[PDB]
Formats: sequence, C-alpha cells, structure tokens
Amino acid sequence: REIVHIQAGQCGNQIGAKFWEVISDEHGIDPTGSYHGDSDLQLERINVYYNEAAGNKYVPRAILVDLEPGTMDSVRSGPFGQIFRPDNFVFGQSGAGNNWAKGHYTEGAELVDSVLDVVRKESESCDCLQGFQLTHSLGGGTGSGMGTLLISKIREEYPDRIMNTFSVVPSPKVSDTVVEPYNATLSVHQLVENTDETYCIDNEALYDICFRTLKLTTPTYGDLNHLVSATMSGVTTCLRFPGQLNADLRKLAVNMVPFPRLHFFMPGFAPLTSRGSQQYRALTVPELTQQMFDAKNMMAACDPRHGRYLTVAAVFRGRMSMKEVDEQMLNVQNKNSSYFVEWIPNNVKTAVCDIPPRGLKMSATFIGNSTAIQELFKRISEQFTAMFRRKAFLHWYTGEGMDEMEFTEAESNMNDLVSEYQQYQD
Amino acid sequence: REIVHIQAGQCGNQIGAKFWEVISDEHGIDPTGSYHGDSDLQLERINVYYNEAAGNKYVPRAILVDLEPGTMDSVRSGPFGQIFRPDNFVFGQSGAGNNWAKGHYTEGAELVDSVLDVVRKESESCDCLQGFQLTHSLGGGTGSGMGTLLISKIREEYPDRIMNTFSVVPSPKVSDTVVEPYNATLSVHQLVENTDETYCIDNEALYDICFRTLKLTTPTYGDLNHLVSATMSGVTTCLRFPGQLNADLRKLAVNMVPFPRLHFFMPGFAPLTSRGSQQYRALTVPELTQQMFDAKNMMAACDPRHGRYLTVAAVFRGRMSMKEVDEQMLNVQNKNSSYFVEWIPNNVKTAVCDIPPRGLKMSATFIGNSTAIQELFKRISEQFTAMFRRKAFLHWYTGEGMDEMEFTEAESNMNDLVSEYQQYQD
Amino acid sequence: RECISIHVGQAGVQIGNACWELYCLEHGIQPDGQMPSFNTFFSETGAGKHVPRAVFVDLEPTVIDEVRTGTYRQLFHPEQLITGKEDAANNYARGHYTIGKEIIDLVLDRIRKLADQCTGLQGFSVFHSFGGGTGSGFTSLLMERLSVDYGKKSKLEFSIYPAPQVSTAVVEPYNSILTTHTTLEHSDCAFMVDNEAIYDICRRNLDIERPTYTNLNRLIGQIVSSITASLRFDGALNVDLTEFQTNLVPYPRGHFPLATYAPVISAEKAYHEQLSVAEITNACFEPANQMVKCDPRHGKYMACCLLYRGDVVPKDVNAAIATIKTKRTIQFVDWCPTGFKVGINYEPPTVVPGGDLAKVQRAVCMLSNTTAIAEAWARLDHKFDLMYAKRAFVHWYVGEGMEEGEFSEAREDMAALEKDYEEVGVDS
Amino acid sequence: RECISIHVGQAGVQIGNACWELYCLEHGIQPDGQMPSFNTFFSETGAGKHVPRAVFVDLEPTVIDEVRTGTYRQLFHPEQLITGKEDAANNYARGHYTIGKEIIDLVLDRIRKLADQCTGLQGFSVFHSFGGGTGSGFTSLLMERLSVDYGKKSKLEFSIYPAPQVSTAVVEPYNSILTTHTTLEHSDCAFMVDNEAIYDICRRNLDIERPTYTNLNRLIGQIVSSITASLRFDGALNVDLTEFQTNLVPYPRGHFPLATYAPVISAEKAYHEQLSVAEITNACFEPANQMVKCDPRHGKYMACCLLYRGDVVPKDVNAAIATIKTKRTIQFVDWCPTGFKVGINYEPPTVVPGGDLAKVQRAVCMLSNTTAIAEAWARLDHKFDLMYAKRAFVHWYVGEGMEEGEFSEAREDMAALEKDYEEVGVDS
Ligand SMILES: Nc1nc2c(ncn2[C@@H]2O[C@H](COP(=O)(O)OP(=O)(O)OP(=O)(O)O)[C@@H](O)[C@H]2O)c(=O)[nH]1
Ligand SMILES: Nc1nc2c(ncn2[C@@H]2O[C@H](COP(=O)(O)OP(=O)(O)OP(=O)(O)O)[C@@H](O)[C@H]2O)c(=O)[nH]1
Ligand SMILES: Nc1nc2c(ncn2[C@@H]2O[C@H](COP(=O)(O)OP(=O)(O)O)[C@@H](O)[C@H]2O)c(=O)[nH]1
Ligand SMILES: Nc1nc2c(ncn2[C@@H]2O[C@H](COP(=O)(O)OP(=O)(O)O)[C@@H](O)[C@H]2O)c(=O)[nH]1
Ligand SMILES: [Mg+2]
Ligand SMILES: [Mg+2]
Repeated sequence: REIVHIQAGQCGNQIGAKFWEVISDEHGIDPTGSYHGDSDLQLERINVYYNEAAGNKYVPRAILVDLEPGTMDSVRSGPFGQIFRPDNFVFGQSGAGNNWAKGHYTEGAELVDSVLDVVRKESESCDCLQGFQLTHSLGGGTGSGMGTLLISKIREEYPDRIMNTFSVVPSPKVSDTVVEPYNATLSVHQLVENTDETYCIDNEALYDICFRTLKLTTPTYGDLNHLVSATMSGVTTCLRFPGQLNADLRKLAVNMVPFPRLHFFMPGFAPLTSRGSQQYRALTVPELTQQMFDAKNMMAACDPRHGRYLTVAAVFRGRMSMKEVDEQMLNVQNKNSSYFVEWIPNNVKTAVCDIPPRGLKMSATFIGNSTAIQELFKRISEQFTAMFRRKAFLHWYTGEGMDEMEFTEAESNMNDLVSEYQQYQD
Repeated sequence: REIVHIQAGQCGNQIGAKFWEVISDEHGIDPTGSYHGDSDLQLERINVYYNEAAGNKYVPRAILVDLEPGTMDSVRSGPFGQIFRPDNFVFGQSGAGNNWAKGHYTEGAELVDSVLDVVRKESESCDCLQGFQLTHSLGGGTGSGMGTLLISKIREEYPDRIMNTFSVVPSPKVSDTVVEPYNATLSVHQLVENTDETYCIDNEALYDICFRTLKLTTPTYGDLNHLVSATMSGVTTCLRFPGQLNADLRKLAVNMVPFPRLHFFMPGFAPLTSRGSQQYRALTVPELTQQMFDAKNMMAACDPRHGRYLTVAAVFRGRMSMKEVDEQMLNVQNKNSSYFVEWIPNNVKTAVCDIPPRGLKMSATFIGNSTAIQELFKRISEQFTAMFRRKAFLHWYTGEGMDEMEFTEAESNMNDLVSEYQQYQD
Repeated sequence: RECISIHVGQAGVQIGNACWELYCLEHGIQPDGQMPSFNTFFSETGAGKHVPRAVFVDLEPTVIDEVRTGTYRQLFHPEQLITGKEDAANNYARGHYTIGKEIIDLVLDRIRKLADQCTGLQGFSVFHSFGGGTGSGFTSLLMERLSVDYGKKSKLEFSIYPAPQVSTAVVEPYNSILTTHTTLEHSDCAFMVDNEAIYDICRRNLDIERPTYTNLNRLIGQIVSSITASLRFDGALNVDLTEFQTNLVPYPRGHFPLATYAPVISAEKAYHEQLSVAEITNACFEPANQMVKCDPRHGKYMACCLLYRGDVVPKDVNAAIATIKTKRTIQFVDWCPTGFKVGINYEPPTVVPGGDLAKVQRAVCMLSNTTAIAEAWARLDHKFDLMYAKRAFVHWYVGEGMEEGEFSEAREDMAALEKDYEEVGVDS
Repeated sequence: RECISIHVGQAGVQIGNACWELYCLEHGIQPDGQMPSFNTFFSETGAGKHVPRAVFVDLEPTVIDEVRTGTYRQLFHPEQLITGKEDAANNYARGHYTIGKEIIDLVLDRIRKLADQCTGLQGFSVFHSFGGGTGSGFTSLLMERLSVDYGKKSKLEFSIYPAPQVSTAVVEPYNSILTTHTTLEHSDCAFMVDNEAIYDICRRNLDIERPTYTNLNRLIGQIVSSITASLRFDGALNVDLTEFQTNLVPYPRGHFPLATYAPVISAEKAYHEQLSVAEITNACFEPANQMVKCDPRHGKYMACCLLYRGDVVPKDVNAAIATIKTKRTIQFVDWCPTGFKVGINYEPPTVVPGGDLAKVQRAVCMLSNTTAIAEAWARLDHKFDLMYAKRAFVHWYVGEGMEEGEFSEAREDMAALEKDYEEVGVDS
C-alpha cells in the first residue's frame, strides 16, 4: 500500500519539487507541513505518500538526492521544501558533473550507501509497500548514473515491489552533455533489466504542447514539470482514491507489459488546451479521447501511429458513464485498428477513478506502449556509435575506469530492444 | 444533419464575416458567444452550425483560411470574431498574392494539410454531416487556388456529403487581377467536377440592385455581402426549421441538377426594395414571385430569359398558403413557358419554411439553373485565350511550375460546359 | 376488430396529425390520452389513456419533432414516433433503397409489436404522397414487407395525387412511376386526392382563397373519418374496412378509387339552404366536388361507394340512388351493375372547432373508380418521358444504384396499366 | 431455509451494495439494521436488527471502505467486511494463488461462522466478474473450498460476462480461461450478463445515454431480487433456490444460463402502455432485451425458466407459454421438452426510489441456456490464442508460478466445452 519516491539529479530534484507540491494540493496539505484540508478523502489515503509526524505534520515519503548542496538548498528554500525533513536530503559535495562514471561507477557510488540506509529506514516506516518510484534524467550523471546504481540495490532488496521510473529522455534537439547519449546508453544497459517500467519524457515535445495547444509563450521548466506531475499524480491517485475500475498500480503494470523486456511508456494528457478555447470546448468522454489519442498531446517525441500499439491505458478522473467510456474506447480501437497489434484482442484497457483533479471536471491520462519508442533508441544508438568510435569524453569516463567493452555491450542491448520491438512490430 | 463551412480568400473571409453574423442573429446568439435568445427554435436546431462548448458557448462550425494574418485579424477584431475559436483560424504568412499556382499548386498547398486536419477534427465533432459549404472568389489565389485544393481533398474524404460552394464570379467590369480569368478558368477545370454545385455571384449586378431597387448610394462590400448572406442563410434555415415543404439540402440538389456537369446557379432575392416604396408595397405571394422572376433581382449578371431555364427553385419563408404558392408558380411557368425547357414538365419546384427572416413577414429565395450561365463562361474563355497566347503573368505561374497544357485542358473544359449548355439549350 | 394507421413522410404525418386530432374530437380524448369515454383504434392503459394504434415515420427529425413538441405529444407513445436523420431527397432511390432501407427494420418491429397488441387485426392503411422520397419511396419498401407478414390483412393506401400544375419535385414523375411499378403489385387499393382540386373546393364551397395544408388536411381528415371512425361506429349498415376492400376492388390490379366529398360548405353557405340526402348525393356526382382534377364525365364508372353519416334514412337513399342511376349522365362499364355500396351510419358527421366547414346534420362520402384515371397516367407518361429522354436528373438515381432499364420497365408497367383501363373501357 | 451471499471483488461488492440496498427496500430495513417488520437472508438480534447473511471480500481496502463509510456501514457486521491490502492485479495467479490464498482461510472461517448461524443452509451464491483478479481468481479459490465443505449446498455463481468490445483488462481472456478450467468443475451454475448489452437496454428501454455502474447494477439487482427475495416470499408456485438448480441445470457441466429481463421501462414509456403477462413474456424472447450480447436466434434452447412477480395469473401464463412454444422461432434441442419452470409469486416487483425503471405491477425474469454460448467461448478462444501465441503478458503469470502447459490445458478445456455444446446442438 505505500510508495517511496526518490528524486535525483538537477532535473529529478526540480521535477519532484512540482510533484510533491501537487500531491499536497490534492490532499490540502500546507507548505509548512500541516493538514488543512477539507475532505475526508484527503486524509484517508494519505499514507501512501505521507507519514504523519507528531503534531499533524506530514512527511513526504521521498528522498532528495544530489551531489551539490546548492540545488538541494534551492529546493528547500521554497514552499514544500519545509515539509521535507532534513533527513531526506542526502547529498555530497562535489558534483558528478554529469558523469556516469562518477555517478555510478565511482564517486556517486560512495553516497549511495547513505541514501540506501535512509531508504531502509523508510521501508520500515511503511506498513506495506506497493512500490517505489524514481524521477530522473537519462543522460545525467546523478540522475541516471547514481540513480541507476540505487535502483539496482533497491530492486535487490525488494524484488516484490514495483520499480518504476520516469525519466527525461534526450530530446533530439537539446542535448546538454556531449555524451548525453552515452549516459543514456549506459542507463538502458542498466535500467531496462533492473526496472519494471520506465516512462519517456521529451522536453521538446513538451515545449511544443505548451505552445501548440496551451498557446503559452513563457514556460519554464516548472510549468513543463507541472505537466509531468499531472501524469504522475494522475496515476497514483486513483490508486489512492475510490473509483470504479481497477485501481492498482501493479495491475496497471501487468496490463501494460506483454513481454519482460519491453516496458517503455509514452505518457499523454487530457484535457489540455488554452483558456480561449475553453469557452468553446465541450466536456465529454469523446472529447477526452480525442485529446488522448492525438499524438500531439503526447509528452514523448514519438509517433504512435508510426509504430504499432501494443498496449493502451486510459485512466479517467471524475464522473463518467461506464457505457460512454466503453464505447468510446471501442471506437478508438475500431478506428485506429491499423495501429494496434493483432495479437492482443481489445488492446485498449481502462481504469476509472471518481475523483477529478482539482479545478477540473474531468481528466484523462494516456499511457502507451507502442513500437514507435524504438525510434528514440535508434537515434541514441546511432549517435552513440559515432561517439564511441571517437571516444569523445571517454577519457573522462575511462579515466574513472569505465571500460569500453561494457559500453559495447550497452550498445548491443539498445539494439536488442529495437530488434525486440521489431519482433513484435511484425 | 450538420454542416461545415470554410471561408477562404479576402473575399471569402469577409463574406463569411457577414454570414455568421446573420446565423447568430437568426438564433439569438451574442457576439461573444453565448445564447441569449428567446425562441425554442433558436436553440433546437442550432447543431447544424454550432457546437455548444462548455458554458453555453456556441462555436461556429467553420474554418477561416488565409495566407495573411492581417485579414484574419481584422475579422477577429469585430463582433463575432470572438465567437470563433482560435483553432478555426488557419493561416500562413505570406500571401499567395492572388496566384493560383501559389495557392493551389505550391505554397498554399502546404497549409492545406493543417486546414484539413482541423476539418477532420470537426468532422468527428459532428454527429452526422449533411455537407460542407465553401465561400470564395473564383479569380483569387486563396479563394480559388487554395480553396479548390481543399475541396478536392474533402470530397475525397467524404464522397457522400454535399459539396457546394458559393463564389464570386469575375464581373465583366471589375477585375482586379490581370489574370483573374486565368484563375477562374483553372478553378472551373478543378471545381466543376469536384463539386456538387456552385453559385454564381456578380458584384456588378449586386451594385446595380443596391441602387436600382434599394436606392442606396453608400454600399460597401459588407452591405452587398449582407445580400449574399441572405441567400445563403435562406437556404439553410429551412433545413433547419419547421416548414411545409421539403426541407433538405440534398433534395434541393437533386431537384436542381438534371445533368452531372451542369450545376451552376443564379441566386436572386425577394422582397428587395427601398423603404420609400415600402409604404406602397403589398405583401402577397405574387408580389414575391414578381420580384423573384425579375432578372434585375438576380445576383448574377446573367439574363435568364436569354437562355433557357432548366430548373427553378422557389424557397419561401413565412406563412403562406399552399394554394397561392402553387398557383403563382404555375402562372409563372405558364407565362414564361418560352423560357423553360420542354423536357422538364413543371420545371418550377418549391420549398416552404414557416419561419420568416427576422424583421420581415415573408421572403423568397430564387435559385436558378439556366443556360444563360454559359455566357459568363464564354466571356471568361475568350479573355483567357487572349491572355493564354501572350502568357501574361504566366511566368509567374509557370515559374511556380504550372504547365500550359494543363491550362489548355482547362480552356477545353470551359468550352465543354458551354457546349453542354447548348446541348440542353436546344 | 383492430387496425393500424401508418404515416410516412411529411404528407403522411401532417395528414395524420389532422386525423388523430379528429379522432380525439370524435371522443373527447385529451392530449394526454385521457379519454373519458373506440378501441378499435386505440389501446387502453390502466390510467384510461388510450394510445392510437399508429406508426409515424420520418427520416428527417423535424416533422416528428413537430409532433413531439405539440399537444399530441402526450398522446403518442415515444416508440410510435420514429425518426431517422437524413432524407431521401425526393428520391425513391434513397427512400426505398439506400436510406430508408436501413431504418425500416425498426419500423417493422414497431408495427409487429402493435400487430401483437392487436387481437383481431383487420388491417391497416398507409398515408403518404406519390411524389416524395419517403412519401413514395419508403412507402413501397414498407409494402414489400407488410404484404408478406400481413398478407391477408387490409392493405389500403392513401396518397396525394401529384398536381398536374404544381409540383415542387422535379423528379416526381420518376418517383411516381417507380411507385406504380412497386405498389400496384403489392397493395390492395390506393386512393388519392389532388391539392389543386381541393383548392378549388376551398375557394368555391368554403369561399376561402387562402388555403394552407392545415386547411387542406382538415378536409382530407373529414373524408378519412367517415371511413374510419364512422365505420366502426354504429349504424344501419355497418360496413367494415375489409368490406370496403371487398366492395371496392374489382380487379386484381389496382385499382384506384378517387375521393369525392359533399357536403363541403362554409357556414354562411349552410344558411338558407337545406340539404337532403339526395341533394348531397347530387353534389357528389358533380365534377365540382371532385377531389382530383380529372373529369368524371370523361371516363366511365366501374365502382362507386357511398358512405353516409348522421341523418340518413335508407328510404331517401334509395330514391337518391334511383335518380343517380337514371338521371345522370354517368356512364358505366358494362361489367358492372350498379351495385353501389351504401354504408349507413347513424354516427353524425363531425366538425373541427375553428374549422371552415359548417356543422352538418348528414354527410356523404363517395369513392369512385373511373376510366378517366388513364389520363392521369398519360400526364405522368409524358412528364417522365421528357425527363427520361433527356436523362435529366438521372444521375441522382443512378448514383444510388438505379438502373435505366428499370425506369423504362416501370414506365411500361404504367403503359400496361393504361392499356388495362383501355380494356375496361371497352365495353363488352 | 437460509442462504449466504458472497461478494468478491469490486464488481461483486458494488453489485452487492445494490442488492442489499434492494433487500432493505423490500422490507423497510433501516441502515442501522432496524427493521420494523425475511429471515432467510437475515439474522436477527435482540434489538431487532438484522444482519444480512453475506460476506464481503476485497483485497484492496478501498471498496470495502466505501461500504464502511456509507449508510449501510451500520447494517453490516464488521466481520462481514473483510479486506486485504493488496491486489491481485488482474491476475488469477495472484488472486487464486499468491495473494488471495493467504487471506481465504479467514474468509472461510467467517463463512463457516455464518454456516453455523444457519440452521437450514439451503445454499449460497457468489457475485463476481469473469475477468478480474479477485473477481475470478479468488473466486475460484473459494469454490475449491466451499465445494468441499458445502458439497451438498447450492453453488450458484453470478458473474459479469466480459464485454467483447470493451475491456479494461488485457489479460482478461487468460483470466477467464483459467476460471473456466476451475469453475466448470466445481460450481453448479454460473450466470452472466454483458454490460455492453445492458447499455443498449438502458439507452433503448430506459432511454438513458449516460449509464454508470450504479445504474447498471440496479438493473442487475432487479433480476437478482426476483430470484432471491421473491422466491422466499409467498406465491402460487413458490420456487426454491435448490429447485432452481434442480430445474435449470441439465448436465453436469456447466451450464450457463443467461439472463433476460422484461419489463425494463422508463416511466414515460410505461405511460400509454399496458403490459400483460403475455406481452412481457413476448418481450422476454426478444433479442432486444437479451442481457448478454449473444443472439438468441443463433442457438438452440436447452433450458428456460420464467419467474413471475406481482399481478400474474397462471391462466394468462399458460396462454403465454402456448404462444411462445408455438409462435416463436425459438428452436430447441431435442432433448428437451418444453418444461419451462414457472415461478409465480404474488410478491410484487419493486422499484428503487430515484431509479430509472418505472413502477410495474407485474414482472418476468428469464433464464436461458442456449447453444449460442459457444460463440462466446469462441471469442475467448481467439483472444486467448492471440496473446498466448505471442506470449504477451505471460511473464506476469509465470513469475507467480503459473505453467504454460496449464494455460494450454485450460484452453483445451474450453475447447472441450465448446465441443459439448456442439454435441448438444446435434439433435438427436
Ligand atoms: N395535402 C397535402 N399535401 C402535402 C402536404 N405536405 C406536402 N404535400 C404534398 O406532397 C408532396 C411533397 O412531398 P415532400 O414534402 O417534398 O416529401 P416527403 O414525401 O415528405 O418525403 P421527402 O422527399 O424525403 O422529404 C408535394 O406534392 C406536396 O404538394 C400536406 O400537409 N398536405
Ligand atoms: N456490472 C458491473 N460490472 C462491473 C462493475 N465494476 C467493474 N465491472 C466490470 O468487471 C471488470 C472489472 O474488474 P476489476 O474491477 O478490474 O477487478 P476486480 O475483479 O474487482 O479484482 P482486481 O483485478 O484484483 O481489482 C470489467 O470487465 C468491468 O467492466 C460494476 O460495478 N458493475
Ligand atoms: N523537464 C526537465 N528537464 C530537465 C530539468 N533539468 C535538466 N533537465 C534536462 O536534463 C538533462 C541534463 O541532465 P541534468 O539534469 O543536468 O543531470 P545531472 O544534474 O548531472 O544529474 C537535459 O536534457 C535537460 O533538458 C528540468 O527541471 N525539467
Ligand atoms: N462580394 C465581394 N467580392 C469581393 C470581396 N473582396 C474581394 N472581392 C472580389 O474578389 C476578387 C479578388 O480576389 P481576392 O478576394 O482578393 O483573392 P485572394 O484574396 O488572393 O484569394 C475581385 O473580383 C473582388 O471584387 C468582398 O468582400 N465581397
Ligand atoms: Mg420530408
Ligand atoms: Mg478491485
């Protein structure tokens, strides 16, 4: 029944800053820590993410990890940085510098032991864990590097808990680190087989949505990470709150994974349009389904109609008829039958929660597992190869002891995921 | 049951500005979008042209298309530009410049894909489309050029929906573009066989009516496009509202088209006279029929008594007896038997609606299909030939890749319509 | 002893509106169905509400919606009110085939439901128009099924006869020709009236120069009630609908008895004038009250049925008959002796409150089958021919799957029908 | 004369919520248990509170918590409300084995406690769904134990039939195939309904285009009450649950009678319309009121049971039966003569205040075993096959200890079942 969340890397720490904000919004918990809500449900299932400390203080069940105090400090300095206890800030001193080898292989490795100890302390604080969630970037040093290391140890300690992670996937246009594909390649090599599932977030796609449908001209990462948190929070609240359908994360995982190795997801979100049009929108189930199916409302820079859909999850929040939902999902399946895989009859699955997100009447979360995902892997693998041959920045990595044959195997493994998507693309 | 309307070109955009204004007048819909009427019927069949968005907002089911933001902006800036959603404004940047080749063949072609996507989104928003209507100029770049391209694709997607269009036909005296007959020729070549029907509006004739019977000395295009919208709105309201006769657009199309290729119409309108005489007018069915038959009340610069009448539709709005209507139409047929075609017994057909246009007790719309229409084609074809031989401005068109043999075929096709009118003129 | 009314198309439904209004007027039926008091047409609920056993079909929502928003919306059962979304477009090709054929199954199942509600289905009658898409298209489609399921029940049709001078439907000849082909062969009897002729009645006998369909259908309703309400009510000679068929249809082709109705008199015309049974029947043989523009003197009579309301004494009727048999110029076909059906109901004639017709104490309806009908077909023959020779409007049918041969064929069937009239005209 | 209801899974419990609400409505039971007035289902306390003899099982706290926080939280005994912490995840492998098998012992002991409270246990019935983890997984686990301890008691199951078009559970075929294997062999009779078919009922007979499960379960509750409340109440022909089994199960396989219910009528549809017993039963043989999307005309009937509420006179029933035997197109299997069980209760049909269905004075429930069910299995066969051929999602079961052979086996058992239907279809 409970979940532990660990954030890492500057990305992960800033995403989590919005995530937790939202969760407390959902439950009426003040930036200082106490509960000042107003709904029974708000406290009722609070356990999944909060420990109530003496005084009616709620402690977010999460660990903030970094290798630079300053980022942690900036998180702590805002509202909701006060709700986190000092003991959840685990950090070192001297960066990682966006270096996998430092993060995973060497220096960051050193910190992980202290992180894990706190993890253990929290695992004991829970009655019964459902699982763990981690937030991070695929091409980052602590985000992926150190984060991955941690994941391999947590999974080891808890094989029976859900291990998932959401991660920022290097967008085709904006890479920061020259070896960002290298770090990503290494994380695939480690993560894929050490996780139950991973979500693919593309900032470029997010920037398109924010202007494309939301028509906004000023977003920052906090605004885009709001959208990220909308999908993350969407998933777990249902599990928390009363609904109609089947509201268990593990069951979601079961329904979305047809094969042990292909567990990559494309998140999307509805409704998600500018205020101008809000006066011209109608709120129906087909309306949400139109926004959910549309590739432009995906947060991943993929194109599901290019690939084939293996699995689709449609999560609904708010009062909807069962009939309408059933029929519209069927219609989707029918009309987009050319994209769905024939091996899975009725490949579109649903989940229904009766609690709407604060401020909306209804909402829906799109989760997909298509073959289209392989295109991201292909882009990375290719870029990787070029760098691999030149050893760009690999003296930094090999200087910290990372061996090229390990990287070679990592490359293969990327290619293996692509070939397996092809194996089920048919 | 529903209709989608697409406006294009500066002409089409400004005509539509009046059209939609009127439709909202008909239903009591405020310039800001909400319904503030006062009749049951006003909301009852609103579906054909409006989507009710959340909040009792009505969204006109239409797409505004141009290649210059400024025209679109001017539309948006007035009342009823606020009722349109931003998503219905599809436009590019850099004109067309009244160039078919740019509009259709090259640049405007690029935009059409985004237009069509929105079209598709609306086709899904409808329960059941009756058809589509487009407003444009025959000699214009986006009006005809890009507009035509769009039509060919919409027809392709929906063979079973009504495809009609109203278009400004180059008046003998006022052409703006030197190659306006060229653009028109090309549009015939494309449109005639890619449409179910097209209406022929002549601004010159309109300017004569406004002074001839309406005795006005200040009209602008908004005043003349009011008259245009009177005929357009006249047609669809009946379909919308309760009447006596047979109030279906498709049925109108069926009754007015005797031959697959000859579907050109001459709109006219009654009552349509100055206020001075309004104190000396009587309102009877023969009164309306006198105004309807009279060629001077036609909006097309043709002369129906020069040609032969193939089909006539008389649409009536308001309470009239069936007897009177029947008898007067018969009388018309009788007295003007020399203009009607002998192959069609009782060539004058009627349609009756019991709802009068706001402010009038009664009104009638004249729709005709005569052979006289061919005279317009003849004028264009001739002018075309001269230009064709000289290639006036064809370097602009051939510079964008338009081939002269395509134009040659277009010329033939114009001549073919004339010969077919001759074939049924007898 | 039950029957079903079927209203197809606007014409069918709007006429039906008048018809059911009149039946309500006949018994004091409230809009909600409450009747304080004719179960041959109506089905009773435990609330004392009665449901008119009828089906309303329109492929365009609007007219049925008109019903649904009017007073009689409470009377009709929502399942009786059947609507599609799109029209036939004046066109058999869609009405009978492409469009109407999709919904007809529903329609039939509602009919069958009512047939199961009937305990002694005597039969039914269908109201429509010869020119329209659903009016004639869909209509014949229905007959195709009803004649199978209800083969032994009365199949009476009532249709508006296309006015020779005014018609709003350019392909009406084509529609009507196709219906001939398919209705002749399936239906038992089809009756028709001409709105143009009716206008002349309104202006000459009612003195009204402003008739609308809502006037025109009241007059039609009168005629219909004489044969529907009053034939179930008490009289001297209680004539049934099956009896009507058994007394009006002489051949297995169809036949097409035309309506004539006298009295049709304005209130002022009723003053200062005393009608007798005989005088009313004199009016019935006058061209002037002929409800179809076709000259009674042109053709020869084959059938004739006179149905009486109110103050009618058989004694007077007998005398009247004697004079119409011998005084008039009514030529009749050899085949027939003058066995004219006399229905005599004690049930008085009724008048619509706020209507045009005067309160009368007695009334006579006349049905007649005359050879002049072939001229009506001749009208259609040429109208069809003209269009068909040019092939005007042909693509509107061809695109729905119609065949040109079929159209020729249908014309030929009409020609055959005309020839059979020719045959009957030849006395023998 | 007692029985136990068992509610497993959300579907089981939420349906149960409607069911027990209806039983409260049947007797005026207050949320606190106070009843001022059916002890076959309820156990009485000295306060006059009655406890519904039922067990609620959910492995996720939430739904039971919904009960615990609602009005009926006072009605139910805290021990009846059993909850685990974690879910089955749509998965038999955890529902039947890994997870549910841990709590089941508790569950059974509460059942046994109630069995000891029963003095004359007639039997019990289990509410669940064919696709879910606890809905079908845990459910069969329970049957495995209950069939030992209560081998001679009624083992009736009610389950939601997986909609062919909409399903939220990607491995539902796999779940359902495994249940077939284990339920066929243990249970006595399993009934099922299709929410998609129900939606069609809601939109056509109730005229509702917005059904939620809370509507859908009211309708289910109606059907259930007819066979649970009214079979314990007085009638002409008082039919027991054991009698139901003894009159509905023809073979030792299972059988799967499907539900049909007529009247399902909106308030407005009830107006202007008079139903008789015969008319209601006519509706019962219409595909249109079939609660499972499976065509009654496709298969042949093997069993049929009609249960009557309110104003039903055997006299009328007899006539109705005569016509359904002879008028309809109902083909039936040789083996069977038409001995259709007629249960006739004087107990009137009841309606949920604020519900959609109209107050009716009489009502008929129909159970039927048709050969068309094999097509339902065919649907599952291919859905299973597709997944299984690719081995999609297989690791979610294998990791819990499931065997691939087992899955093949279960499919084969289904195939055998289909073959037995084939057999029955062959007349002999
Ligand atoms: N007497 C009478 N005739 C009518 C009435 N309404 C229409 N008609 C006539 O019936 C014909 C019109 O048929 P429409 O209304 O065009 O069509 P429809 O038969 O309802 O079916 P669609 O073509 O598919 O709309 C014309 O000949 C009219 O003169 C009416 O209320 N009374
Ligand atoms: N009629 C009806 N069907 C329902 C209801 N709730 C769920 N269902 C159906 O039953 C199936 C859902 O099962 P779930 O809710 O996913 O699962 P469960 O059987 O409760 O058990 P778990 O998988 O372990 O949560 C779907 O086919 C739903 O359409 C309900 O209240 N009424
Ligand atoms: N959405 C999102 N992406 C971020 C944020 N911060 C850094 N990123 C992305 O993360 C990548 C850089 O890795 P970084 O987080 O600096 O690595 P680390 O800090 O060394 O673990 C780039 O692709 C950025 O676009 C953020 O707050 N939101
Ligand atoms: N009635 C009418 N005609 C117009 C309007 N605007 C331009 N026109 C006519 O359209 C032709 C010019 O084409 P234009 O609309 O400028 O082409 P485009 O804008 O490049 O697509 C001329 O014959 C004008 O008389 C208008 O608002 N009303
Ligand atoms: Mg109509
Ligand atoms: Mg559950």
